[PDB]
Amino acid sequence: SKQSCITEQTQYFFDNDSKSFSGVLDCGNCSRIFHGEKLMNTNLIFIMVESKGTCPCDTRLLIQAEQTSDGPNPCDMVKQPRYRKGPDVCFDNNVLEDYTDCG
Amino acid sequence: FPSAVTIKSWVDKMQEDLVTLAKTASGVNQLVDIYEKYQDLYTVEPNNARQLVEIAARDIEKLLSNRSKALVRLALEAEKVQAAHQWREDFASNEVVYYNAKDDLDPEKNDSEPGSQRIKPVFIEDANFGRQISYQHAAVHIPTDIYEGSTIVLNELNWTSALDEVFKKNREEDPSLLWQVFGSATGLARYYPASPWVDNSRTPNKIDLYDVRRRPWYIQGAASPKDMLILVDVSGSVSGLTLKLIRTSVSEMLETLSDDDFVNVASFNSNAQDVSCFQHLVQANVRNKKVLKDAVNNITAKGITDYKKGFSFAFEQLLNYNVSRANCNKIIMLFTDGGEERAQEIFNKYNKDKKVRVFTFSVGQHNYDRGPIQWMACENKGYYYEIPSIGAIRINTQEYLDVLGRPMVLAGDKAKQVQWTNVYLDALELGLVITGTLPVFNITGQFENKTNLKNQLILGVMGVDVSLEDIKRLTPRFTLCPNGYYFAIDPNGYVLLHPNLQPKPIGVGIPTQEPVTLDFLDAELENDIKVEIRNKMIDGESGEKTFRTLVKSQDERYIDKGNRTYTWTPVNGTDYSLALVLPTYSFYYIKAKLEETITQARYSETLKPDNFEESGYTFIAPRDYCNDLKISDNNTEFLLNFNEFIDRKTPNNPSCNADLINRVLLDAGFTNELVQNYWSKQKNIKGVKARFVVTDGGITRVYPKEAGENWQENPETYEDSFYKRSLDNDNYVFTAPYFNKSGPGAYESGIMVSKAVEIYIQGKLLKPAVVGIKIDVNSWIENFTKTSIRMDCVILDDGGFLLMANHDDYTNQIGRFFGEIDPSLMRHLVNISVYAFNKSYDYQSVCEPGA
Ligand SMILES: *[C@@H]1O[C@H](CO)[C@@H](O[C@@H]2O[C@H](CO)[C@@H](O)[C@H](O[C@@H]3O[C@H](CO)[C@@H](O)[C@H](O)[C@@H]3O)[C@H]2NC(C)=O)[C@H](O)[C@H]1NC(C)=O
Ligand SMILES: *[C@@H]1O[C@H](CO)[C@@H](O[C@@H]2O[C@H](CO)[C@@H](O[C@@H]3O[C@H](CO)[C@@H](O)[C@H](O)[C@@H]3O)[C@H](O)[C@H]2NC(C)=O)[C@H](O)[C@H]1NC(C)=O
Ligand SMILES: *[C@@H]1O[C@H](CO)[C@@H](O[C@@H]2O[C@H](CO)[C@@H](O[C@@H]3O[C@H](CO)[C@@H](O)[C@H](O)[C@@H]3O)[C@H](O)[C@H]2NC(C)=O)[C@H](O)[C@H]1NC(C)=O
Ligand SMILES: *[C@@H]1O[C@H](CO)[C@@H](O)[C@H](O)[C@H]1NC(C)=O
Ligand SMILES: *[C@@H]1O[C@H](CO)[C@@H](O)[C@H](O)[C@H]1NC(C)=O
Ligand SMILES: *[C@@H]1O[C@H](CO)[C@@H](O)[C@H](O)[C@H]1NC(C)=O
Ligand SMILES: *[C@@H]1O[C@H](CO)[C@@H](O)[C@H](O)[C@H]1NC(C)=O
Ligand SMILES: *[C@@H]1O[C@H](CO)[C@@H](O)[C@H](O)[C@H]1NC(C)=O
Ligand SMILES: *[C@@H]1O[C@H](CO)[C@@H](O)[C@H](O)[C@H]1NC(C)=O
Ligand SMILES: *[C@@H]1O[C@H](CO)[C@@H](O)[C@H](O)[C@H]1NC(C)=O
Ligand SMILES: *[C@@H]1O[C@H](CO)[C@@H](O)[C@H](O)[C@H]1NC(C)=O
Ligand SMILES: [Ca+2]
Repeated sequence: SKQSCITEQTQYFFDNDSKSFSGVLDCGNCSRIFHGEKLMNTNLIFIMVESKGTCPCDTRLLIQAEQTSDGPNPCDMVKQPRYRKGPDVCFDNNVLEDYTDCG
Repeated sequence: FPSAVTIKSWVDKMQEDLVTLAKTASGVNQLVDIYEKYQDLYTVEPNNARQLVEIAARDIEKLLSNRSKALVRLALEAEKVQAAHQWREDFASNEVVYYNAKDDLDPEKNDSEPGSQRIKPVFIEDANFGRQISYQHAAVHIPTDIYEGSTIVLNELNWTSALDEVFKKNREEDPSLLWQVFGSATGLARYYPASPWVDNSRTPNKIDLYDVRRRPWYIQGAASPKDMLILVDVSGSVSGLTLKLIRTSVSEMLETLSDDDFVNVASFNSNAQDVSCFQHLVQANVRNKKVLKDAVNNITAKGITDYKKGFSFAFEQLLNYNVSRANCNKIIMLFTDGGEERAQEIFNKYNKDKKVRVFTFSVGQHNYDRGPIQWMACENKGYYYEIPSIGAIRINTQEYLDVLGRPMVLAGDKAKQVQWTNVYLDALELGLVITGTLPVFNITGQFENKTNLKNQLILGVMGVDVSLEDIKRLTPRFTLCPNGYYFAIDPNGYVLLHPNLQPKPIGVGIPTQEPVTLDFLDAELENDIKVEIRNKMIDGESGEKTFRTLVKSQDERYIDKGNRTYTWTPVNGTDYSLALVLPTYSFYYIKAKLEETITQARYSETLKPDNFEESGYTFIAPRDYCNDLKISDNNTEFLLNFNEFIDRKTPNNPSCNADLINRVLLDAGFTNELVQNYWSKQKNIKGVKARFVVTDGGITRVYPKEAGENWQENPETYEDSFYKRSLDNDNYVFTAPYFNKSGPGAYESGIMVSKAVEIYIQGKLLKPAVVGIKIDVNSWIENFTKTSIRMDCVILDDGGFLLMANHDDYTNQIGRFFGEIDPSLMRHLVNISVYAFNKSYDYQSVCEPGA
């Protein structure tokens, strides 16, 4: 029915510790004015943008969801692979071995 | 555009409104008052992380050494019994009586075989295994491709009943033992708790391809780690059927490779080249094996053959020490059909002292000369296999494993050491298990030294399952904060034990019997400090490191800037390494001291599901309160059974633990004393819709009992995303509702707002509970619409989720990601760096089957 699958996922968070962020959005051939105020003593932000019904800049979307994807390129993570310690002891090349049994 | 100060004062007014509403409705400082008032009913105990880590590490070591001693006993008896066995060919009179796991439960006498009389067992139900178990004898599994009446099989069925006795005596000494099994080198598996074969007794569409000699634990115990280099021979003559068989053989040969074995696939026709993007021996993990399989399936047959140009490539790749390797058992697998070139010169030059073996396979139904192909194996320590059709694909790889285990046998008792397997799913269903393996040698001619015909092979491999639920009881997490946990690690970095390890096969790519090997860095969010900690742990040394992390939330929608302390120690006498993650506010906890025998009662009567108006609507975390209690998903049943088992608890002194029961009863008492003395006295507020509190003890009362019908949060408080989230941020957190989730929704549920209690007991900071308010959306949109509307003044949180807008249409899609509506806004915002982000993969997530 359903199969296991590498699914790249994204999360967002307030990068800066500042509380006020203002500017003008550089939409396609238009201008969008905004002001972001982070409410104190909470995890909420107040985005005071003043532009609606203007030209559409919705070329793509930011889909924050478990989207099906291939994994990391495995041809790249074999050049500098993660640290890894193999088994300490192994048994090969014993001289008493009987080689007369090829088949 | 209003001036900055104007809307800044707007924000100040709305934020003070929200803070006042939350801290007045939930009851933060009043619950703090209760907790500091009752310092006499509990004592704050420390979580000395070093002590906890060493304690759990030595407990895990003791468990693994218990199973190691069981393996030693089983292998001792197996070798001793087989050494004292006399061959036969006449089993008509001397029956071999045994239970064949693939049998019919109906009392049908005609289900038996000429040489052997079958047992009809009596199966009882055991919840330890979850299936039908009979501890009187051991079942036998015989592959469908192997006849159960031949002489080899009947002799193996004879000398393996002392194994029945030792299985029983092993389980008597350690009642907690799971499957213990002798995986015979003739194809048999003889596992002790006799249960029917897992799903393939006699069932249509369902063919039993199980073969014990192909299992990961057998392949692990049967030999040492390899360095394979599969030389496929894609020349002209192998096209047609021979090529199809060659690619199937290569896939089924890669299937016999562990994470300790290193492999590459090359292909030669008048010039040699790799088949994939790799150019050196790469580790044979799941993803690399999948890449090699996908490259082999794309291979085409064309051109003349040059054996020297292919063997030069093979040896030159096996001499590449700049890469990480398993510096052991160097091998070359030649998947040709036949030819007239021995190439004695290339073997003489490259493989002179015979460090590298050569296994030659004559794949295909053809008539070319197999003289050089049989010679290459002889001169170079190898073996020669023939794969004329699909159906001979699956045995010859098992056979090269049979060959590789000679030098392991010739090193008599140095080689008999217990090895533990990666975390795989058990054949007979019990979920994630590791298994210890011990090879069993052939001891027929010893101290009366004889010819030693086949005394270089092994008899099989012993194996005993250890379940990952057996390990999670040696590492108890209910004295820690929910953000703290234990986790272990292989020397390959794969997590043996981790809270982000779920029963389920690991994904390897986009869809069109493998181990669940989840690396450590792929189970959490990878830092550069965490890479250092991983490399420190793998080296098997102790340490400690406190630092600031990025802790993805349990619901995989937010990220917090956490503050953790990784203490770790090696598990002695084992390759593992245990670590305990612990927040800074988690160094102390509450030990409920309720020993009056009547105080526990005076707190317990308050939990009954009839008083759900003086107190709120409660849920009980389904923990191991004690063995008589059996946890269920119907939470009201658990609450009931919990109440009855509270009713008569005094006689259960040596039965079930005072810690969890006292802690939960005390938390119920503190929660009730707040629902009575601060919420029942008020009984209603306009802005709110549901006032609730959650606690680490498991008590999660919600007041109205009607909005609690819209409460879908996990009863186990140690598994709620909002609770662990609220522990981190020392402020109020708005949990945006899940967009387009059929159920309690948003309007008839609300939006969660929560804060963590911050009590001090003798100067020790604690966070025992998080009071949460499900703010009603209508009152809040009313209080918000006293602002500018039409252009849009929106409210966003961590993760950029849409709490509401002034638009009165965005609020219809309340709880959506803001990027799904007006992406340009927060794409820009990310570029201002108000919003960072992290992309991480979840290799262990279910996925729709694409085309
Ligand atoms: C939107 O509606 C009203 C205001 O429009 C908010 O309720 C009021 O919030 C203010 C905050 O500054 C309080 O003063 C108002 O009364 C207070 O109530 C607390 C309760 O303990 C008292 O201790 C104070 O002394 C004061 O009397 C309060 N009004 C009421 C009737 O409670 C409302 O919370 C807001 N909606 C949301 C969702 O936040
Ligand atoms: C462990 O090794 C011993 C010997 O090292 C194996 O026992 C030997 O097995 C062979 C082949 O099964 C026997 O040879 C056969 O003998 C019968 C009767 O003599 C004959 O009819 C056959 O044609 C064949 O020659 C041999 O007798 C037997 N015993 C000895 C002392 O060699 C034993 O099978 C090995 N363990 C396992 C599990 O196979
Ligand atoms: C996951 O998100 C975190 C957010 O903390 C990312 O870490 C941050 O990444 C940026 C970009 O690389 C770093 O900026 C650079 O930092 C260095 C040194 O601080 C500075 O000299 C440069 O000029 C630049 O500003 C930032 O430092 C870093 N933060 C931390 C705490 O390390 C991270 O990159 C994201 N991705 C992954 C895979 O973790
Ligand atoms: C492991 O053994 C060493 C020495 O034998 C000891 O110092 C260390 O404390 C042990 N670790 C644990 C967790 O017991
Ligand atoms: C190890 O085996 C002994 C049997 O002598 C048993 O009493 C003990 O509980 C076992 N230890 C563990 C951790 O299971
Ligand atoms: C092998 O079979 C004989 C004949 O039934 C029996 O006496 C003997 O006990 C068997 N060997 C073992 C190890 O049980
Ligand atoms: C792999 O498959 C693609 C698709 O048919 C093909 O173009 C390519 O040549 C193949 N690779 C090799 C090495 O032939
Ligand atoms: C490996 O490293 C050595 C020394 O850095 C270098 O001479 C050689 O070309 C490298 N590659 C191989 C395949 O040996
Ligand atoms: C832990 O948190 C405190 C305050 O939140 C911070 O000052 C400290 O640096 C953090 N710990 C570490 C190791 O950074
Ligand atoms: C669970 O079972 C109990 C009793 O069997 C019942 O009262 C309750 O409604 C059930 N709940 C669900 C969600 O099935
Ligand atoms: C911001 O936008 C510019 C222009 O599109 C782009 O070049 C840049 O990479 C973005 N990010 C940063 C951090 O400058
Ligand atoms: Ca050819």
